[PDB]
Formats: sequence, C-alpha cells, structure tokens
Amino acid sequence: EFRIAQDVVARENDRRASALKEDYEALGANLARRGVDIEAVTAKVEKFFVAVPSWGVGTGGTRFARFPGTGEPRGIFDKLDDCAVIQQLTRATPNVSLHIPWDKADPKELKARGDALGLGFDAMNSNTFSDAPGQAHSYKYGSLSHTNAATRAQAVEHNLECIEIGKAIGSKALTVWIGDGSNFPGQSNFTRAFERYLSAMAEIYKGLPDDWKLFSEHKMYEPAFYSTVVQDWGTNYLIAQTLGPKAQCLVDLGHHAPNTNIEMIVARLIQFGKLGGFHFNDSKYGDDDLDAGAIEPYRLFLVFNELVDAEARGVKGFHPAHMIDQFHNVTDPIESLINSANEIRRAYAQALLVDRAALSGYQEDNDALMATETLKRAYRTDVEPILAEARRRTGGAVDPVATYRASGYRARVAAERPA
Amino acid sequence: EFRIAQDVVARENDRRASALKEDYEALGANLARRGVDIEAVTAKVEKFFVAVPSWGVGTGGTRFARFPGTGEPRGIFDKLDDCAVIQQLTRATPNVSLHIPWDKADPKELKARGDALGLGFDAMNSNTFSDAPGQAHSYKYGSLSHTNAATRAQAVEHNLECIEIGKAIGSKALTVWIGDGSNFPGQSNFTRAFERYLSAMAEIYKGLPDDWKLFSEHKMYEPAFYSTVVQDWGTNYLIAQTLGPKAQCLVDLGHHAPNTNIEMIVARLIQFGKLGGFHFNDSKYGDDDLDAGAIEPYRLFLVFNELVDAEARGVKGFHPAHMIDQFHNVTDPIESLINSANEIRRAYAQALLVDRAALSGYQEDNDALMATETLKRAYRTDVEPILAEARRRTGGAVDPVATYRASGYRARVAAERPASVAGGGGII
Amino acid sequence: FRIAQDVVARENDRRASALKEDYEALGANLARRGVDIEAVTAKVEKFFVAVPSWGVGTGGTRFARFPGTGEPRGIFDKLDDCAVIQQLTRATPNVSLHIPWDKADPKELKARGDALGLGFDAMNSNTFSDAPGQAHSYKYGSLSHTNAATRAQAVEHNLECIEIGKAIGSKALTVWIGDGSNFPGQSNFTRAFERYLSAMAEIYKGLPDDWKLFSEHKMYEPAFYSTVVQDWGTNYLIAQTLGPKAQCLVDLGHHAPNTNIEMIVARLIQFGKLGGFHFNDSKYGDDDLDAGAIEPYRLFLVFNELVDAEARGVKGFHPAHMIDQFHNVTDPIESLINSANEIRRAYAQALLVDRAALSGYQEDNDALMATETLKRAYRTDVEPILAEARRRTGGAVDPVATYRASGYRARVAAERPASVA
Amino acid sequence: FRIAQDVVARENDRRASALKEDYEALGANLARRGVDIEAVTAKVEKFFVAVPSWGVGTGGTRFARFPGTGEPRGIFDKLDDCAVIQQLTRATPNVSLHIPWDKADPKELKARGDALGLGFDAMNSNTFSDAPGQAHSYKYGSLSHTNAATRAQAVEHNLECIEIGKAIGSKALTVWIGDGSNFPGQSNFTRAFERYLSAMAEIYKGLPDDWKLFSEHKMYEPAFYSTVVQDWGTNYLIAQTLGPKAQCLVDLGHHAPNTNIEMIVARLIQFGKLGGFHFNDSKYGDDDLDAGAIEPYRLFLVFNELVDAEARGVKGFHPAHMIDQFHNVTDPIESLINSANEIRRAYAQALLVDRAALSGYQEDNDALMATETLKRAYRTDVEPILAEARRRTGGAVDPVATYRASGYRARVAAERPASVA
Ligand SMILES: O=C(CO)[C@H](O)[C@H](O)[C@H](O)CO
Ligand SMILES: O=C(CO)[C@H](O)[C@H](O)[C@H](O)CO
Ligand SMILES: O=C(CO)[C@H](O)[C@H](O)[C@H](O)CO
Ligand SMILES: O=C(CO)[C@H](O)[C@H](O)[C@H](O)CO
Ligand SMILES: [Mn+2]
Ligand SMILES: [Mn+2]
Ligand SMILES: [Mn+2]
Ligand SMILES: [Mn+2]
Ligand SMILES: [Mn+2]
Ligand SMILES: [Mn+2]
Ligand SMILES: [Mn+2]
Ligand SMILES: [Mn+2]
Repeated sequence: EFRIAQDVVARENDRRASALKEDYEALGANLARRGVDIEAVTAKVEKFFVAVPSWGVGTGGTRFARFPGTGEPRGIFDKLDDCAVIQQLTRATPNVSLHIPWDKADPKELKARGDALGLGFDAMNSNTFSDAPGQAHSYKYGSLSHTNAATRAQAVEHNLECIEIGKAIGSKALTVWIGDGSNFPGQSNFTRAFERYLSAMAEIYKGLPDDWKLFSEHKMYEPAFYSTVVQDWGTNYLIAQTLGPKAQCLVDLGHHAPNTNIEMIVARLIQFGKLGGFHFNDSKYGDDDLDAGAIEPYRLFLVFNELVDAEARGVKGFHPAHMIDQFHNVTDPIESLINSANEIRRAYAQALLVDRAALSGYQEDNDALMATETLKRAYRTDVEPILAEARRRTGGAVDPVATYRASGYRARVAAERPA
Repeated sequence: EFRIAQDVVARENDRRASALKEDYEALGANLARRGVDIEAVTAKVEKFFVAVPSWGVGTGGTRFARFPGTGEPRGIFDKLDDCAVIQQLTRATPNVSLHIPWDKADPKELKARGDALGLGFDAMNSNTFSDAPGQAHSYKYGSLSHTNAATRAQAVEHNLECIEIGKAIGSKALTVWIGDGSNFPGQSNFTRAFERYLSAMAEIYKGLPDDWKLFSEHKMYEPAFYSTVVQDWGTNYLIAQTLGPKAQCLVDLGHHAPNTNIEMIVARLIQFGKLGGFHFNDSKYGDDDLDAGAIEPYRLFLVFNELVDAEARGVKGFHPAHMIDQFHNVTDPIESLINSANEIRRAYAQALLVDRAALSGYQEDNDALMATETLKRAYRTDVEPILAEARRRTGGAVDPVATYRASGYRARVAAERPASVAGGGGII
Repeated sequence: FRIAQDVVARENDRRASALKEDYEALGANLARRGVDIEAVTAKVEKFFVAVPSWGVGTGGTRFARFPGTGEPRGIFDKLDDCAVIQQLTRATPNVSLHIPWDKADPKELKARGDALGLGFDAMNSNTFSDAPGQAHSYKYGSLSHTNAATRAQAVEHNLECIEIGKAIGSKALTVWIGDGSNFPGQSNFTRAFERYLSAMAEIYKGLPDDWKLFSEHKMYEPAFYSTVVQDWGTNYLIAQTLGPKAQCLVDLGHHAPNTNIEMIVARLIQFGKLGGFHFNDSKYGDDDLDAGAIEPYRLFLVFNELVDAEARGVKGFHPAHMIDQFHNVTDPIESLINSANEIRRAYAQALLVDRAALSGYQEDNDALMATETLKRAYRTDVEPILAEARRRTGGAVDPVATYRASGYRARVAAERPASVA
Repeated sequence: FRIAQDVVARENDRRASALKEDYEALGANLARRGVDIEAVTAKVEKFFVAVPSWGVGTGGTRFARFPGTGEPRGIFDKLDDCAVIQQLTRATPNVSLHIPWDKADPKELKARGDALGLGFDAMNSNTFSDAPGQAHSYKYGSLSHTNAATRAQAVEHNLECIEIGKAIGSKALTVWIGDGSNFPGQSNFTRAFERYLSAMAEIYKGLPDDWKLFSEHKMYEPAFYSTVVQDWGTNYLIAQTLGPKAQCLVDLGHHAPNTNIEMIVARLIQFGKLGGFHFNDSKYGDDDLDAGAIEPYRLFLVFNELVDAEARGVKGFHPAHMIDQFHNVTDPIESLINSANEIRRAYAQALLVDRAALSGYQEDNDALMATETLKRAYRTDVEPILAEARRRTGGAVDPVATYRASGYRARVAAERPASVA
C-alpha cells in the first residue's frame, strides 16, 4: 500500500524532472573534473538509511505547552502510517524506532502493520523516566540507580519486557536513556548511584539476546538539574566497557555541554570500539531536539566526516546505528522528519566527496589552511541533485515536501482523525 | 487562623531556644568586635520580604514527567492555604504572586482568603504561552508578537483582564513573560516581531493604573529554541525605555546565557532606573528553577551586594519587587520554598554586613585582594542565628522545616485532598 | 604590483575553462530560480571588508607565539602584505590601523597607502597595554580607571588616534579596552561605567563632523570576572548616551556561549546603533579564527540580517566591515585571503535569499518553508561568482594558489630579518 | 626566615584575643553538633597544597602583562618568595617546578629548597612553547606532532624533567601540552591521539618504580578547534592505556561551561585514576583566578567528594594537590596566601559534614535534608580553625596582614631591578 498516491508522486517528479536533469548533469561534470564519479556517490546515498522516531511523528511539546496540529496520530498505528509517508517520499527511513510504553501494542500486530507498510524496526527504547498509571514504584527519585531495590528491579523488568517486544517485531537492540540524577548537591552519592546503575544494567545485559546490542545514552542534564548518572561520554565509555562486547555508547548530538567538540567524541568512541550509534537532531541552547542541520549544518557534516574517515582508515566491524531523535513543536512533524532525513543524507553525501588522499597529505605536512579548505571543498558542494536523483530512482520524490503538500495527506488524515 | 498549631511552633522553638541564645550571643560578640550592632541587622532582616509563587506550592515537572507528591493542592485556594504555612513559619513571604488563568477565581474570594490567612498579593502574571479551553486563537506561533492581529489583540485583552483581577485583590503590577520566538532561522523576522511586541505592550501599558508597574521578563531560550523576542536584558531595557516610566525590567536569575555576570546586569538596570524586580531561584545548566542558593550561594550574595549598595547610597525610591520563581520536582514544595526564602534573607543579611567604607577605599586604591576579602568577610559570616532569631521574634519558627515536619501538615492535607497521579509533562 | 601580473594571468588562464563551466552552470540554475547571476556578481565585486594590520603578522596566545618566515618588520611591511591580499581578492581595499602598534608619520603612511592602492578604515586605540614613557599604567584600567589622571592620559591617546586618522583618510575611531575586574568587589560596577562614560564623552568632543565613534563590547578577556563594556546592552547604553556619532561595533567572538548574535545585530540596526562588524570565527571563546572556518551558517545568518536591513529600506545604514583575526598556525596572508573570501561568500548567499517568498512564509507562520528558503540560498555554491568577481577586477581566480605560485612568502622571508629579542 | 619572627609574633599577639573568642565560640557550636574542633584543627594543620613557582611572578594575558614591584626573576628569586607563603600559611611546604622556566643545577635547587624549608612536588614539562636553539618547533604539536623527530625531542625533554625531579626529591611528572588544531581537518583526531599515546608510552618507561605520570586534560587554549587531551574521558583512556603509574590530573578551570566537575572527580576516584588537582577559580574560561574567589561552594563540593572518598576507604586514592594560578592584578604572594587559605577552608568544611546523617537522607531520598546537611557544614565559618592551625604551626593568624606589616614586597623591590622605575 502507498500512503501517497503513486500518480501524484509521478506527476510531481515529472514536473521537476527537467530541472533535475540539468542540475544533476551539471554536478556530474563538475565532480568528474574533480576526479569523482557522481554515480558512485548517488549509489551510496540511496543506501544510507536513518531510523525515524515514533515520537517524532506527532507534535511535541515543552514543559510549558504543547500545540497540536490537525490530524494528530492517535497512537502507534497512526504513527506507523505517517512514517510510511516519510519512507515512501525520502526512501531514507525504512525503519522505525519504538518507545515503550508510549508505543505499547500487540507486537504481532505492529509487525503485521510494519510489513504491510514496508517498514522495519530499529532499536527499542525503554522508558523509566516517567510513571505509568498503576505503577507500583515511582521513578521520581530514579530508576535503574534508585536507592530502593524493588524500584530498580521494576526498572530492569521493564527493560526486559522491551526486549521481548523487540524480539517479536524484528528489533535487534535496546537503547537505555534515563533521567536518573539529582537536583541538589548531596541528594545523591555520585559513586554509589553509579554503582547501582551498573549493577542494574548488568542484569539487563544478562537478559540481552546474543544477536542484540545494548546502547546507553549519556546526557549532561534534564530532567536532573544538578547531576546526572550517565552525564557524558566518559561515564558512557566506562559503562559500555564494564558491561561487555554487546554494550556500546549512543551519542545524541544535543546532549553535550556548550561548545563541546562532538565530532571528537565520535572519533574517540570509534577508536575504542564503543560507538553504538547516533541520535540525530540540531540545537542552539540545550537539548532542543530541532530538525537535523537546521542550526549548525557544518557540525553535522564534521560528524559524518569522522564516520567516513573511519572507513577510509580501514576500521572494520563498524556499522553504527543511525536514528533521528527529534520533537517537532511548530511544524508538520512529517515534513520536518522528511527534511531532517534529507539533511543527514546531505551531510553524508558531502563527507563522501572529501579528497582523503589530499587531506592526508595536508595533515601530514601541517598545512592547516589547505586541510580545512579540503574539507570545505566537499561541504560547499551542493549535493541536492544527488539526493533528489537517489530518491527519484528509488521510488521517492524529487521534492518530498512539495509532493507531500501536493498530495493533501495532512488534510486527509485530519478528516480521518479526531481533532 | 493558623495553618500550623501555635503550640507546635512554641514547642519547637523552646526545644532550640538554648542553642540559639548561645549562637546569637556569640555572633553578636563577633559582630561587635567588627563594629557591627547585631540588633540593627536583625531589625532589617525581620523586614525583608520576598513574594512566593502560587505555582511553587504544587509539585512541578519537566517536559519528560511530573511526579506529584501527597496532598497536592487542587486550586488557588489550596495553594493559598499552603503559602500561609510558609509565611507563618518564615515570616518572610507575606505576599503571593498569582498566575492567570491557573489561579483565576472570584477576586472577592481571593482577597477574602488572603485576608483571613494574613497574605497579600504581589504582581500579577499573565499567561499567553499556553492555550486554554475555548480559546479563539492559538499561541502556538506567538502571542503579543504573533503575526495575526486578532491573536495579538486577544493576548492584550488577556493581560488587561489580569490587571483587572489584580486591582480587585490589591496587586500593584503585572509581570509579562511570553515564550514568543522562533525555533528555526528565517521563521521570524527579528525586527518585525519585536515591533509587533512593542506595539502590543503599548496597548497593555495604556491600561495600567497610575500606581502600577509593568514588568517585562527576558529569557534567553525555552520554549523557543532558536530566537526569543525578549531574549536578554538589552532588549528588555529597550522595551522598558520605550514603553514608559511605569515599565521596568524583571530579572529571573536562571534566564541568562552560560557564565553571564548577572550581578552586573542588576547594577546597570539600577543605574538607569529600570530594575523592576527579581525572580529568585538557582541553576547550573539552563532555567533549572531550583531552590535559591542551593547551587551557587555566592552568586546570590553578590546580587544582594549590588542591591544593598544601592540602598546604602539612597537611590530613586528604589524598591524592586522581590519574588521567588521556582518549581520543585523532587522535594516537598513547602519545605523548599521555606528554605529558599531563608537563603534569600541569608544573602541579604550577609550583604548588610559588608563594610562599605572599607570596600570603597579598597576600590579607589585598586586593592583588588582586600576588596574581594572585604566582601568575603561578610559572606563567610554564618548569619543563621540572625535569621532564626528574626523568625522567633516575629512569630515564626527557629527551624522552619523542623517545625513544619513536627506539625504533620503534609500528612494532614494529604488526608483532606484527593490523591494525585504521575504522568508526563507535555513531551507528547 | 606585489604579485607579478604574468603570474596572476597564468594562474587565471589555467583555471578559466573550469570557471566558465561552473559559472555558466550556476548561472542557469539561478536563472531557473528567478535570479540574475550577473546582478549578484556586480554587487559581490563591490563588497569590501577592511583588513587588520595586526592580522598580517603571525599571532599568538598567552602561552606562546610561533612566527613564520618573513614576518613584517613594521607597518610599512604590513601595508605591503595587505596590498597582496587586495590585489588577489580585490575585497580588501582598506586597512585598519592600531595605535601605537602602527604609529608612524601620517604623511608617509598615506603615501604608502596611495602607492599600493590601499585606503584606511577606522582607527583603533590601545589603552589595554602600556607604552614606554607613560606617566600612568593601565594595569587597573584606562578610560574607566579610578585615577582621573590615568583617564585623561587615555583620552589624550584616543584624540591622538583621531588626529592620525584625519591625516590619512580615516573617518572613524574604534574603542576597545580591557577595563574590568578579576575579583568580586574589586570594582564598583556603576562607578566604573560612569567614569568610562565621562571619558568617552570627552573623546566624542574631538570627533570631526563626518566621523563615527565605535565602542566594542566583550564579555571577558583580559578581565575575568567583570568587564565594563561587557555586552551589547551596555554598548547600546553607551552609544545612546554619547550621541549621533556614537555607535556599537559587534565582534562575533565576543559573546557568551550560545548567544544569538544575529539578533543582537538586528536589534542594534532597529535602533540605529550598528556601527560595524569585526569578523572572525570561534568555537570556545574569542578564538579569533578565520571567518567561516568553524560555523559558516552563523556567518551567513549575520549577513541575512544585514541584507534584510536594506530589504526593509533602513535609511543611512552603512555599517563598517572589518576582519579582526589572529593567525597562529597559518600564513597570515593566506588566512586573510580565504577569510575575506568567506565573508563575500556569506554575503553572496544572503543576496540569493528569495525575500518575497520568505516574507510570505513568515506571515503564514510556515516555519519549515521559511527556514528552507534561507537554506536554498545558503546551500548554493557561490564560489564561481566569487571567482568571476575577482577575475573581472584584476584579482585571482584561486587567490591562495596564485599567492603560492608567486613565491611571495619566500621572497619577503629573504628581505625581512626575524626579530631576535 | 623570609619574614622576621618578631613581626610574626607581634602580629599574632595583636590578634590572639579575638581569635581565642572566635575559636572558643566555634568550639562550643561544634561541640553541640557532636564535633571536636581540636580534631578538625589537627587535620587542617596537615593539609598541604603545592605552590607553583610560576605563581609568585605577575601573570598576564595575550594582550598584556603588568608586572608589579620586586618581580622575582629566575627560580631562586621565586623560591625565596614561595618561602614567604609557606612560612605564613604553613600550608604550602612544597613547590611545583616548570622546565625549562626553572632550569638550574639540581644540586643548587635542592640546597636552596632545604635552606628555605621547601620541598618539591611534581615536575612540569613544557612542550607548548619553543626555547632558544630548539631543533624542532612545537608550533603544530609536540608529543602528537606528525614529525617523528619532533615527537622524539618532546619525549626526551620529558625524560629530562624526570631526571631533574629525581635529583631534587620529586616523585611525579605532570604533562600538559597545547597539542590540537585550530581548524577542522587540520588534524586527524584518531591518528593524533595514537601518536600521543605512543609518545607517552616512551615517557612512561623512564618512570621510577615510585613515580607517577599525570596527564592534564583541557577543553581548549592554545588550540581553538580541537585538543588531543580535551577532557577527562580522553584522559581516562590515556591513564588506563599507559598503566598503574599513569593517572589523571584535574585542573578546575579546564572544563566546558556548566560541567559538573565534582562528578568527574568522583568518577576518576572510583576507577583509581585521580592523580591530582590543579586548584584555581574561574567564571568564563581557564581564567586561573584565586581559588574560591569566584565559586567557593563548588570548591567545597570538590572537597566533599575527596573527604567522602577517604570516609569510604577507597583504594588507589591518594591525590596530589597543587595550586595552578596566575596573578595579573594583585600581589602574587598575597593571592597565593589567600588561595591556599581558601583550599584549607573548603577542606575544613568538608570535614564537618555529618556523613552518617547525609547517608541516611540519601538512602531515603530526602533531597532537601541531604543538601541542607552539606550546607550546615559549608555555612560554618571555619576561619578560626584556619587561623589557629597557622598560629600553632609557626604561621600567622592573618597571613596577608602580617605580610603587609613586614614590608616584604618593598624589601624585594629594593633588591630586584624592575624593567623601568
Ligand atoms: O534524548 C533522549 C531524552 O533526552 C532519549 O533518547 C529519549 O528516549 C528520547 O528523546 C525520547 O524522549
Ligand atoms: O520564568 C518564567 C518562565 O521561564 C516566567 O516567570 C513564568 O511565568 C513562570 O516561571 C511560571 O511558569
Ligand atoms: O577584539 C578586540 C580585543 O578582543 C579588539 O578589537 C582589539 O583591538 C583587536 O582584537 C586587536 O587586538
Ligand atoms: O594549566 C595548564 C595550562 O592551561 C598547565 O598546567 C600549565 O603547565 C600551567 O598552567 C602553567 O602554564
Ligand atoms: Mn536521544
Ligand atoms: Mn534528548
Ligand atoms: Mn520567572
Ligand atoms: Mn523561567
Ligand atoms: Mn574586535
Ligand atoms: Mn577580540
Ligand atoms: Mn593546570
Ligand atoms: Mn590551565
């Protein structure tokens, strides 16, 4: 089934075919003059996939308010339908990231709906940062690192339940992000809290399938405003190293202190084999969770530069999980996810254009200016023609958002869904 | 009416009177050696008041979750009852700051309850950063600076109603904080958006009584994550200067960029007569809204040092409004507000101890070390005996939190009020 | 000609074919977007940014300085090097001088400038360091120093900068001082600012009718607790207090972490106090790195505000543009060349924004299409436009490549002795 | 004795009465709190922090240096000044040397220290600046430089620092380098780190059995885009990779804005890699200001983690403590005196925390009482304890007051030639 009529996609592609051909051939010639085969780039671009968050499909909110749009998805099933649109048009988001209990539903049915829509499932995400009605023990003061044994046990059990749901739908990993920390100095004993967390995570690791990975996600602050147990990549490394080979670190771009060189963290984790994956988004102040690349596109390019370099250096067994973790508070969630996915492919595409041989020589000779200009020659390249062509060739739209709007999908779901 | 039994307050004071006497006399002796009359300090401390937020007595939350405790207040009347407890035990929070429409209710009943509890009302707070039921225009894309004329008018009308409610209950000011801003470059035109805001505020200004003040509150970010119309004190000054004499700037401690020298902003606003008031709280990362002084007590003291210095050299009827703006997500709201009000008086008391004459000399001599040590000599002084004696002398408790727990108030209201349920904040 | 014309010719010819292909390709793409590439190029070749005299020599940190070969011996050598930057980029016809660093006979300075085809931008005073034979030290401040005689000495220095500037063609004085404190209590915030205001008022009195006085704010460094002119708020208060000739200068790296700098620019323009810019890039503090090397989009967003001002028809809006950078690990001339290029790049992209469409998306609160309208311009590779603008005006298609081909650095290295103490 | 004993005695007697009153009052308050003031004073008397040789001279920024009078020139003058701090505070018996700044015949250094009653803490290498005659420049790095010969030169310099240290009684080498990049792409993060690790392994081999090697992380400066040893995470990787003798040194002002530093301290202690501390305070960057002059509570919280660690009896816990500050606008000796004082103040308050009560409130999630339990200790004015500790150990009740009364600064000013006067 196709959420967006195929005739609309065809019509909107034909409407832009002429211009695209000119832009693509123009870029192809320019790249050839630079010794790059544009076909080789497009080929890799159409293979780059990033998972879409179920929680990004509906309108998000802040601690102050939530302003829903029309046709808000009623549950995980409506969310999957909307995710299908993103994948149909960008062809870059074949897998969906689920969050439990937000997306709790019959696993078998989730699998059926996913298969019918042509969608897969990425890492599962546990939730012990909020209480569910009728919950025996509250996570107000923590979960996996809570002082109360029963509360930790409950948190662990919930994570095991997430694993069970994931196994039913085809997921192969569990991402653990908790709000555990303190809001006041002295409230928590930093070391003891971390010891409890490590002990609890060891129990989850014990119940982790051998064809699964366990991802721990660090965050400097929020919901905890004084200290957070898994506060940065340093603590995260200690966790992954301590737990085992199947445990790795997940880097969410917006979870770092102001001015942090995030691309270096990525490099460090790769070198020591603990870079499990990414949670893509952009920010300017805190964990803003804005559309990827909308604030600092160069930074996004530099992160991918490290990923591509890893391959170039011959790093092996390197297959980071890529996921978008965003909240869309003032835009059509589907549109933002579409352009965010496009932006991630944009950064990846530019990273592929870096002349590694040239860069290597400038680094060795300490020619900083030419080294940075070598990175810029790649970043400054407008790879949109490649992104559009990759989409067109794989059943997607030349201009996803334009086709999305031309289809009238939002008004359609608005009529189908309550207000 | 006494929310907390007088016998309990008396009992809990007698239990600690002996130790207090010793500490107070020791401190009095130390201050005397320093040429300071402990009695003069206590006399001023007894008269220092800071407004408590009504939204502060209820458990707060984050965008990820809210964990309500037992006996959560149902509405403004329950909240007023709880604020009465903070005032009775600390004697430092006689006025409550209301937020509309969270606390909307009959002005006669509000004023009636306040009077019976011995509570007054500080500045009113308007809410155009959220949508209420039946609202004709959404504030999703802004309010006073929204591109839609009808929306701006609706926001203006709401503020005018806030002034109306405040006039009926004895309030003398309106504080305006909005989330207006953008999450993406290009979404808003910085200039046009600010021009729209100024024009809307002008209409609100026209509705201000002659003895009222309009406080605009800046904030770097949240809920807007790319730009905010009233992002800092610079824009805030432009606003106040543009609107008029009754318009001044409100400084919320946790609303500044990382590493900002906040005490300097206070000085600058005072110098140009635009320091409307304060929103006290503490933080480490963003607008954490934590208990005042719990993270950086020295910074709080330094802010009060600017306030006391201005006071010491008599300036333009200088009387900024002091208010606490905090959310308590992991403690008993009443206890945190009690100790936060205490910390504010603590910083004030310490600022009073600064030898202004000596500091002035060291500043003119460019003796940086002695100048900073002059400040530290005051700050390092443990003024707790003063704070406790000030409380004891005015009908308060020597140890407020201790007295609060001994009274069993929380267990009491928990039994009278419906049980609560945890859930999310507005993440989805 | 600092750089041989035959070299510039040879290097341009070697790249003419590729430029033609890229420019014409870009031209067609722009035409399809309703934009005339010729109109963009015509404006780009006229965008100028002043080159800092202090940026031509290698810079350093409080830890060390690593000079390269052929470091300029004085201001005259610096002007010679600035001539290279202008000849190759054609985007830096004016130089910004710093007194006393560049103190010399005004007549000679002017003669060298005219000979090289260079002009002079705003003068820069220096009361953040002590010069020989000074009666009072600026250790504890200058224009805001508690000692009246020290403030007077600083005022006199600024007036002298104005006299030098008048003689050489300058029409503005930029004032940046380190005045502030490293400890709470060391300074009375208000009295220190009042002293500063009194001093600046005197300097203002020495301003010719057609001159401007620019005060430059900075959050910290050299002062590490408080700085008198710490941010744009205090800066606005200064400009408004002083008068019509007093305006604010914004140095990109002088703001608190995460500050929305483009908004400050918009605010100052709205109230007519945006005197000019000090361009550079940074990641941590006032790093003074090559413009656009760290955050190119932010640079573009700043220019988006500058172009919007013209779009909105702001009157008498002629901000001064100056590069304020230090080059610690690269050939200063090469960094200044590419930095000037980056600035023209951000400017050109700002010119490509479809303001009509943008205006529509803003009014309809279509945040996604509004930001995409900005991105469509920013994502455009305008390098061909920059290169064509240079070709037409006597510059180099690839400035740094041409600079390296000329062997200029090696030449001046043999002419200039390295300082030994 | 640098300071006349009669002056110390006279200034102590002058303030003995008030001290007795305050100490006794504090003793009674603590008594009521179940604490023996005598036990606290006894521990404070034994808390020592290394004074940096580079701390007694006036510091500066990249913009300027404003030397005071009697500036110490060379290590011998510096040791004489350091002796004044130790004599008056009795809290800084050991000095931290920096090579080559303090290079001199080891025998003479040892002799001079013994004569002044001063020992030597960790040695400090310097490959972040170039020395005269140096074969290879550290402009683009040192231990992680791409040029093999440059790395070898840096390794040898470090080995030389160990040799000097062994001769004077030092038992550790602290390695802080500016290695990094100012531009994206300039360095390959991983390869640069691999080169550093290989270089440090060589240095590690020259370590005696009883020596420690400390690596000090820093977010930025002098490198403004990336730094090889940028944070504690990379620092942990280094220490763990090198071996048991390698540990991490934490300099308070070397972290990103808002970083929870006390947590990093706890984490390093838990994994046995907390080598030591570099004390100072800051507000913006690596300001290197007097310890506790900006954020005294943060300093207390760091000591809370240290005192707790001992309370828990953690293994591998025995951190070195050193002051690493620069004094740009004060008498360096007075600042080091009051900084050492602040450090003992924070230590003393940490000793007052009721660990049993705290533990209870932590287990019961009573956040308010847990934090108040810390505040009850922090709010306590321990100055009487600090003053008494000094008085009882040969120091001054009021160090700075005694220092000024002695007229020391004027004395050395008359013995040492200033650049101009
Ligand atoms: O980033 C995170 C919270 O800050 C986690 O990944 C969450 O699970 C995700 O954002 C959904 O709330
Ligand atoms: O600080 C504020 C929001 O950040 C405003 O004062 C609010 O009105 C107050 O905090 C209540 O949410
Ligand atoms: O930016 C500044 C100092 O931070 C001023 O403009 C200086 O005068 C300039 O950078 C030269 O040092
Ligand atoms: O802190 C450091 C430099 O930032 C190192 O410890 C230095 O060796 C010390 O500060 C002396 O410059
Ligand atoms: Mn995430
Ligand atoms: Mn997040
Ligand atoms: Mn507030
Ligand atoms: Mn707030
Ligand atoms: Mn500048
Ligand atoms: Mn600067
Ligand atoms: Mn250090
Ligand atoms: Mn340092």
